[PDB]
Amino acid sequence: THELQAMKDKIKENSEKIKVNKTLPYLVSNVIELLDVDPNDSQRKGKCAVIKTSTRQTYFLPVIGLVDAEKLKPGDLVGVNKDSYLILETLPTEYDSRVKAMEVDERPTEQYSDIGGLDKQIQELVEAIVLPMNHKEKFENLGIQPPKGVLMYGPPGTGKTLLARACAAQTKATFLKLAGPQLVQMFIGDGAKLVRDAFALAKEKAPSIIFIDELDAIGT
Amino acid sequence: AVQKVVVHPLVLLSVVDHFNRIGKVGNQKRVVGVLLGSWQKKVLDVSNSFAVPFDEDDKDDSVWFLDHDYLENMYGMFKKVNARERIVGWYHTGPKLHKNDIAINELMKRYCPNSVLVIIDVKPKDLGLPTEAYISVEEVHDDGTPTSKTFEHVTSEIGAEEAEEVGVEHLLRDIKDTTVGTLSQRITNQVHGLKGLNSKLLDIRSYLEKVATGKLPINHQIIYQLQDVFNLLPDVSLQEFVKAFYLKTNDQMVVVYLASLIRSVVALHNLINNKIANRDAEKKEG
Amino acid sequence: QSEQPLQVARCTKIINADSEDPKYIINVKQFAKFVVDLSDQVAPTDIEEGMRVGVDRNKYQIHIPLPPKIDPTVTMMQVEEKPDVTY
Amino acid sequence: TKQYEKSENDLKALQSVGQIVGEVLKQLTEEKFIVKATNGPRYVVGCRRQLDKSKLKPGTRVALDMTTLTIMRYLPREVDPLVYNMSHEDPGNVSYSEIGGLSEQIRELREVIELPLTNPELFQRVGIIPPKGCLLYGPPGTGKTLLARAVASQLDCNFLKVVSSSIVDKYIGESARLIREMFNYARDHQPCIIFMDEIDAIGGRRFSEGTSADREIQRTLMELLNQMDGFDTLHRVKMIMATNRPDTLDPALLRPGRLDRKIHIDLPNEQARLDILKIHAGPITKHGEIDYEAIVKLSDGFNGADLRNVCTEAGMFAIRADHDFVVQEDFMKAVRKVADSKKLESKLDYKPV
Ligand SMILES: Nc1ncnc2c1ncn2[C@@H]1O[C@H](COP(=O)(O)OP(=O)(O)OP(=O)(O)O)[C@@H](O)[C@H]1O
Ligand SMILES: Nc1ncnc2c1ncn2[C@@H]1O[C@H](COP(=O)(O)OP(=O)(O)OP(=O)(O)O)[C@@H](O)[C@H]1O
Repeated sequence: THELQAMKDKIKENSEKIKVNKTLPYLVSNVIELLDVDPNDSQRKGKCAVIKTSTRQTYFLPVIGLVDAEKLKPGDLVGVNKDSYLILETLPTEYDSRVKAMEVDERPTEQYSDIGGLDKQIQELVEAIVLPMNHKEKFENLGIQPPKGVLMYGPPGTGKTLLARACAAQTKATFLKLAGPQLVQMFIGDGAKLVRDAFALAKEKAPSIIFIDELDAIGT
Repeated sequence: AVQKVVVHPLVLLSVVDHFNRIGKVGNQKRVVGVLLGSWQKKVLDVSNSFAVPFDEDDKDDSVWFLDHDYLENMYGMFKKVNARERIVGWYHTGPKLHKNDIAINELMKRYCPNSVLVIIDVKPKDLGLPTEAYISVEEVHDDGTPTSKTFEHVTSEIGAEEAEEVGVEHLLRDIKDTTVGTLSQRITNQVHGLKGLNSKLLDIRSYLEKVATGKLPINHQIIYQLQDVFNLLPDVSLQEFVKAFYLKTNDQMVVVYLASLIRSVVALHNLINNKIANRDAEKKEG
Repeated sequence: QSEQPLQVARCTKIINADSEDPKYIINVKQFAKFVVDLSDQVAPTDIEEGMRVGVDRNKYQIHIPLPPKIDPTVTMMQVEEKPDVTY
Repeated sequence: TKQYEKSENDLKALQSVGQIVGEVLKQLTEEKFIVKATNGPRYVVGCRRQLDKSKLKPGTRVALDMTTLTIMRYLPREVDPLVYNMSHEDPGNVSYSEIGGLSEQIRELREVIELPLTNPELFQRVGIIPPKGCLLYGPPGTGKTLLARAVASQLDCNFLKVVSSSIVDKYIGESARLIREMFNYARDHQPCIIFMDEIDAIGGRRFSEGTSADREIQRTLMELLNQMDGFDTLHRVKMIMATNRPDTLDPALLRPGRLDRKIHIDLPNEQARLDILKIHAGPITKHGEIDYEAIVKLSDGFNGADLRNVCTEAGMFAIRADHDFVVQEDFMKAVRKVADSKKLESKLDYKPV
């Protein structure tokens, strides 16, 4: 019954042999999970998943080893060491650089109290953003659906951008700065892939908020 | 299970170089070691191995010991460098097997389900493709003996590998290769009668010895059975070729015809072109 | 003698995200993305998302950060220096 | 207990380096095969003894050794993005027929899309071929996407969703083979359905000849047509495209074949307003004694979500009144105001035919 502690020493000693193989997860390899058996021609059975490499080459390696097939659907970002082509751990999260996080904004120096005479039309604004957070419990009872998009337009200066961001200061909402024309680059397929990343974070993250400007021009 | 084995000259040398190891210190018995096999399929292959100190007493004819501290940790050595290489059995240089060899295999069956023993030869003599291989099974017997453990012969064949012919095939340097198509096939024919009909006389004299002494082997029955398969044609007096007579020369029909047709035009290529180029240089020079 | 160090800095590579402190995913102009840790000579807090840093082509580890990410050409007509035309 | 050492022995198998994939072309002899790696170099190499006759193939993807470059075992394919196209789901059946209009358009893609799987014998016996394509434009009302979208997953769990963001790719975009790859794995699903949405971007018109970006748009169109022009599953697969206005199709896509059916949306009628109403009730509930005709009549020519917004906007006025329900007098207020504000933004509803 005490043999469990005896083998516990050799698995940690051999886990140290994994440590030198875990430094470092040298490169990124796109993962594709596959299950196939090859009759020979005695019998050799096993699970083997075809792997990619971002170098544009594609390779073939058995299923990892270490982290099992429980995670995940075919991925990327995982670390693998030089030409040995073994993946030690499945590493998140997604990509890339400014595409992942467009802008990091803590909170504005101003608050919604900075607008005079607009108290009539700020209530419509403040509602749609605030109501899905605190009042969500009342919506499941009455079957209420919170608004999503809001069109805020007026001849400049209307103080629209100051009023928008200022409402995220008191509500603790994390702000993300984004502009419409910022999605256009020389390389085609950039701003288009951004929403695939942006709205994926909208599913991952809780509002918070996202604000954009010049929707009319980009919607031409 | 194990049908045939593939013995490389590299692993066989690992038995031969150990013959220099304990040959200088002596004394009795032979060279014995544990065999590392490479099994990709029913056909067995051997790449490397490790020789272990071993001795077998005479008196005391049943006494044998492997060193298993040498077998355990050195396995983790070759396993660390080569993951595919594992122990499929053991070996020794023979030349023959004493009855004690039954106990060497049964002890190491904990390592491998069936351990194949390889009898090798350090000094090449006779009669042909050297060494030997045995497999451990139990056929009992027809006479009713208690269950009989007797090693059955496994056909052994040499095989090659990439990168291993660098130094091996270099040192000879004296061989003529081959030449296929002229001498290669005909030297075999002179030997096919020699090596074919010498075992014919060696066995037919031992088969006559059966009635005299050494019975059993009865055998039985394998001796006459395949001998009668040899009897599809005997061939005895005279050749019974009455049906194969016209067919005899009829197989030589086109072989002689082409040999007559090729040598005619090959001459026309050799004779003409030689005369042309010869007189062009010869007479135009002087 | 000084050419042997920093010789492996090829090439300039942009990082992507961070799951944990030691390991970051990085992408290089070779089109090949590289997850790697950073050498003990550079603190982990100095690595920010979108930062081009040096590399050791053998070990792929982060070597030294390079401030400029940009830009091909377009600077020479943009940059203006020296005075003229006083008040 | 000992399962950990089994994983340790699996790490010994992890020490083996991965081989390199390649595409075979043809064979000069049995001893000389011509293979081409995905990187583009071609190699005439020998082969090992463990392979079988299934390795030869007429140009099937194989893996090459890291030294002799011999083929060990052929892997069929690999795809990262496929799973993100596997997860598209839409209801109905009923929820498709609950959209309230147009009535005959629900009767269109019902027998056009869903029917071929359950009863393929009806079309082949009479001899009439089902349509291989369709086009749904807008927005005279709503329902351009939903009409094809609900019947998309109603055929079976089979669907493949295509977003216009994947066609543009990058500089020297390699998605030409990804449009082939995405449709290759679309044929992994049978019977297949193909969507195209917002083609007014990737449908670039060659009328006025612009930058080469308009050319690579046509090349991506070539990757669409090629596999759908087969030589492969054609009448079984149903392709769908959508656009804001069908002036971007060019004389090629404006023609039937590629884009076959063109269908627009109309407005509902009276006493049918009570029908589309019942399916818009859903989660939002109101006072017991009410008549919904005042609600929906004040908003005419509205999106199904716009009327759904009017129900929520009237319901979000309840929290200001600290009541669960509201009288229909305050309803019509919030209904009429917001509705008249949407009509001023209704400009540019005119679409070319
Ligand atoms: N109606 C208003 N209420 C409050 N502040 C205003 C108003 N109109 C103008 N301002 C002030 O004028 C300044 C200029 O802001 P401006 O309205 O030009 O931003 P904006 O035009 O909304 O920005 P964007 O064009 O990106 O939307 C702001 O600092 C703001 O405080
Ligand atoms: N008849 C309807 N019944 C229920 N919900 C509807 C109806 N029409 C539209 N909706 C809602 O509106 C949303 C958008 O639907 P749909 O795709 O038909 O319009 P759209 O294509 O976005 O508008 P446009 O044609 O202007 O692009 C859907 O989420 C759906 O829930």
